[PDB]
Amino acid sequence: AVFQGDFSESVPFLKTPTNLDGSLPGDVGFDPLGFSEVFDIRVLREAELKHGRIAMLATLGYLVQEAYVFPFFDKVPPIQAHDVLVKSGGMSQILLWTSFLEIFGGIALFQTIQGRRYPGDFAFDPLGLSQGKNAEKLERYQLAEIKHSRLAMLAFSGFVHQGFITKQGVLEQLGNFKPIPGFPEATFF
Amino acid sequence: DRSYSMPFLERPPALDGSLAGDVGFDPLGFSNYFDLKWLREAELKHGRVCMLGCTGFITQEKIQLPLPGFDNKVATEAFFSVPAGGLWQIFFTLGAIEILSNGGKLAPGDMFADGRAPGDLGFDPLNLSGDDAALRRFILAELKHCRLAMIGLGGMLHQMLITKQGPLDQLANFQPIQYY
Amino acid sequence: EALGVDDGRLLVPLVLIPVFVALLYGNFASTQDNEDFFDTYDQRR
Amino acid sequence: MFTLKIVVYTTVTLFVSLFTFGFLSNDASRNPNRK
Amino acid sequence: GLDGTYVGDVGFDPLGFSSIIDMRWLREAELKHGRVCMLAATGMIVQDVYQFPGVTKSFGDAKMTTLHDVAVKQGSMQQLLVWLGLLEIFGFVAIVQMLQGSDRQPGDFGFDPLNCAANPDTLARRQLVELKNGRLAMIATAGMLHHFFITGKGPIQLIT
Amino acid sequence: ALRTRLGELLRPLNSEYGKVAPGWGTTPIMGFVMLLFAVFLLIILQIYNSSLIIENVDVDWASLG
Amino acid sequence: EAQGFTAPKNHFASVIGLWVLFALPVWSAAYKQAGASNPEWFGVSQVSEDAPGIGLLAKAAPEYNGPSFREGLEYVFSFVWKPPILIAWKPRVYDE
Ligand code: CLA
Ligand code: CLA
Ligand code: CLA
Ligand code: KC2
Ligand code: KC2
Ligand SMILES: CC1=C(C#C/C(C)=C/C=C/C(C)=C/C=C/C=C(C)/C=C/C=C(\C)C#CC2=C(C)C[C@@H](O)CC2(C)C)C(C)(C)C[C@H](O)C1
Ligand SMILES: CC1=C(C#C/C(C)=C/C=C/C(C)=C/C=C/C=C(C)/C=C/C=C(\C)C#CC2=C(C)C[C@@H](O)CC2(C)C)C(C)(C)C[C@H](O)C1
Repeated sequence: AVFQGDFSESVPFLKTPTNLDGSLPGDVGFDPLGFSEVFDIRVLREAELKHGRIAMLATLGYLVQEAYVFPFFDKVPPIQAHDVLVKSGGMSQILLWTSFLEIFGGIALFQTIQGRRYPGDFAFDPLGLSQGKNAEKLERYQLAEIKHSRLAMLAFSGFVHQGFITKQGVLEQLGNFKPIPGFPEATFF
Repeated sequence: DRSYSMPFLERPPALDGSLAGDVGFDPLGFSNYFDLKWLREAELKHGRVCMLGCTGFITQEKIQLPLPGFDNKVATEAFFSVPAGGLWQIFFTLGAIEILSNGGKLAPGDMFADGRAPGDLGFDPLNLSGDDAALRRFILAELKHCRLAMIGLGGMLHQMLITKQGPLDQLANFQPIQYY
Repeated sequence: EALGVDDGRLLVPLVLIPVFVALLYGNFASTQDNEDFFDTYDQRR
Repeated sequence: MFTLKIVVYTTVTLFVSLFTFGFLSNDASRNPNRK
Repeated sequence: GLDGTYVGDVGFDPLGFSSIIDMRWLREAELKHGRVCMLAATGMIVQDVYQFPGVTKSFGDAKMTTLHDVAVKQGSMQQLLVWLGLLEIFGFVAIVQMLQGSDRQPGDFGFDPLNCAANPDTLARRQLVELKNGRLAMIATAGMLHHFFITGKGPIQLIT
Repeated sequence: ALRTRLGELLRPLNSEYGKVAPGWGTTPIMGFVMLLFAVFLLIILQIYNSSLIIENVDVDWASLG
Repeated sequence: EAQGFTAPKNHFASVIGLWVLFALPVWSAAYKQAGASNPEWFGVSQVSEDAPGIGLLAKAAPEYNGPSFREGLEYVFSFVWKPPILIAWKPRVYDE
């Protein structure tokens, strides 16, 4: 805001979103269309983390699935694997167990709505990372988790879409990089 | 003393500044012999029906659902192609929205019996009608869009019936009426 | 075959007329006391 | 044949709907002992 | 409806647009059209003089509007709509925040990377320049395009 | 006397019983129109009677075709 | 390729269906907790309030203590069987 004004850190032009305060981790203040105003921030935070935690595993997997396949499973481009496993019924097994865990999760969301639990804490810290000795680290880690999650969700999105246009696997695209098919060759007119 | 819209005529008595979209255009004076709340609910409902409909004629031509028979670019032609049962299922779902929205008070005498300023079926998911000044000006917009859409849909329907072409396509490759 | 409807147009009278008359009945029904009565029949009308 | 069929269907549906919604309009209350 | 405070006010509103529409909107609009037109005029002139490295082969000689009809097929235009649209959604938030009471003055997005407006006085002179160049640019762009429609010629070519 | 919607609708049409214009009113106009009607009747009668033969007016069955 | 309760697709649909059911409790509660209800959250329009066709009072509801609906239909019918076109050409004692 070249003219002086009170304003949000991430975007100079817009005012700091109301009810958006530094307290949730990773708050650069960017909620340009308030969603936080329309729905509670804690319910939204639970979503950012859940999507992210799902995404972070997915980014690793799409890359790992390209390089390696468990021997019992066939090696196919990952998007194809979902079709193979869905016929196999492997995906139903992932769906059933993930749903069971989610039902416990849905109860915890209801508690998050009624005070009680902080968004996204399932108290899953089997290892001692951020243990009471390491309790200082939790604030820092929280920031990393949102940041890794925000990035992963963008990255997976990217890997899958880029892969559809290129028809080229993400590791392969890196090492051999080509324009979307036909562009060097094609003339629009 | 004089209508704003039609300077020669007199301001329709019933119309005062209070209803929105009031420039005094009730030359035939329907206002004198019917309830403005009934009339407004209709001005709005026909528009809201033809804001969805007009957008519908344009969208259908560009993009059509994957299911079979949802493939006719011309809206008028599509009505026949789509399965008849589906069209009735839409009828009924809309019919339920009518009864639930109006709370079962669905007639000229009873619809407005409890509150219900005309057109307040309660759909304001993102509260935007909290400022009054804002509400008074948004309400003019809805009516001005409703009134344009009514005229637009009629034009698109009639022009398609002659051309057997969707609105955007007819403008491209326009041909005089004699050709059709 | 269902309801002898071989032409879709037959469904228009079959649905619009019962709805329209229901609309007339809706006004009778809304002008009534629809609270419960604990009796053999409702004398409120 | 279709026009006669649609006219007959319209008439029958109208009369049956009138009968059905008339007997739904608290017909038991239409007795001389009702207060 | 027209008062001295807005920069560039020579008092010229014959058709009385100011009376019906908030000045803050009208101004944000005049600058936004101007900022776009300035870039458009520059581009149309640049395009005739130079083209990016692989561009000529894919598009050939099409220029001005014709290039757009060819560009859309490349999808160069789409990327431009999607990215420009993403900036615009923030811009819609900005107009809304400004129309709601807010600090931002019309046309201020906070882009001053080189700190050129740090002096308060210099900023005012620059603001007048920006409306005036922009008002000129819009007139020019329209002219270049109309010239194109009629002559089928790019503006530098028309000069040639 | 029963009052009905159609009765009230048509009542002004049957309201001015015995209302008359003063004096002779439009009597000369009526007489002039009656004179014109008499002349017209004489013309058509003499055409049918064949005592009046306008050109292209063949009072005959053969004029049918 | 099993079908129905054992079909893979019905199950994916079932999870989508469970989300639709849980949406109303989870997000209505979220909307109930803080939805809108902000002095700072209000709609805005560029058009001036003096612009013609803007109502003095929002959601206006006229009392309309006037002719019953049926009489109005009659007025609308009198449009087509009794318009005032020929009254303008109206012409300008009682025998005893
Ligand atoms: C722990 C409980 C459990 C059990 C009994 C099963 C059972 C099954 N799963 Mg698995 N699964 C589970 C949890 C479980 N799942 C979880 C939590 C996930 C992650 C969300 C998955 C993800 C998954 C996928 C992705 C797939 C399966 C498949 C299968 C089926 C094929 C079995 C197979 O490969 O041959 C027999 C198994 C082997 C030869 C592998 C060696 C197993 C060793 C010998 C047993 C070790 C103990 C065992 C893990 C039990 C753990 C619990 C116990 C300690 C109490 C089978 C019905 C597949 C399927 O649908 O079939 C096509 C498939 O593709 N599952
Ligand atoms: C089960 C189905 C169902 C039911 C019960 C209702 C119930 C209702 N609707 Mg309907 N509606 C439905 C489905 C349904 N809706 C669907 C699917 C649509 C299309 C999306 C509509 C579109 C619709 C509109 C547009 C309107 C309603 C209205 C109403 C309300 C008044 C009903 C009434 O008295 O009309 C009984 C039926 C009639 C009076 C016949 C219709 C009148 C004709 C068509 C007018 C013709 C005018 C003419 C062409 C112009 C003259 C031209 C000139 C040259 C002479 C009521 C709550 C009205 C309302 O709320 O009013 C305040 C209203 O304006 N509805
Ligand atoms: C679109 C560009 C645009 C816009 C939004 C404005 C807006 C404004 N100008 Mg600027 N101006 C412009 C172009 C523009 N001007 C150009 C090209 C010139 C040079 C000729 C000027 C020269 C100028 C001077 C010298 C002054 C202004 C002033 C003003 C302010 C008050 C004037 C007013 O009420 O009319 C608003 C203007 C319009 C509504 C533009 C109308 C253009 C045509 C007639 C519209 C025709 C309809 C259109 C084609 C429909 C399609 C629209 C569709 C694309 C959406 C206002 C902020 C005054 C000021 O600073 O006050 C504070 C002042 O003194 N202007
Ligand atoms: C928004 C309005 C709307 C609602 C609220 C709604 C609700 C339900 C529910 C209740 C939850 C069920 C269980 C259900 C089931 C089916 N719907 Mg659906 N439905 C709606 C709209 C349409 C349209 C427009 C079409 C359609 C269809 C089908 C078919 C296919 C039949 C077949 O397989 O051929 C089946 C089984 C198509 C059709 O019937 O074509 C013959 C078609 O065009 N529906 N529908
Ligand atoms: C960032 C500066 C820059 C911009 C903004 C830009 C825009 C466009 C557009 C936009 C409308 C099109 C359509 C287009 C097309 C092609 N570009 Mg180009 N391009 C730019 C830079 C480079 C470089 C550095 C190279 C290059 C090339 C090609 C080839 C190759 C195959 C061919 O020649 O057939 C094709 C088709 C390579 C080359 O071989 O150039 C002879 C190469 O080294 N470009 N380019
Ligand atoms: C914040 C903010 C804003 C914003 C914003 C944005 C930009 C929001 C963007 C959000 C995004 C992009 C969220 C993406 C989530 C992606 C996920 C969860 C991926 C899941 C993948 C899975 C389950 C998988 C998989 C797979 C694996 C792993 C491998 C395969 O073999 C199999 C399979 C395919 C199944 C804006 C201004 C708009 C508004 C606002 O005022 C505030
Ligand atoms: C924000 C932030 C941080 C960050 C960050 C980062 C690093 C964000 C990075 C974001 C990026 C790179 C987003 C990329 C978007 C690319 C898009 C949408 C492309 C769309 C393509 C289209 C529409 C197309 C097309 C088409 C064309 C052209 C023509 C057609 O023939 C073909 C085709 C279909 C392909 C982090 C987490 C570090 C921390 C922090 O807490 C906040």
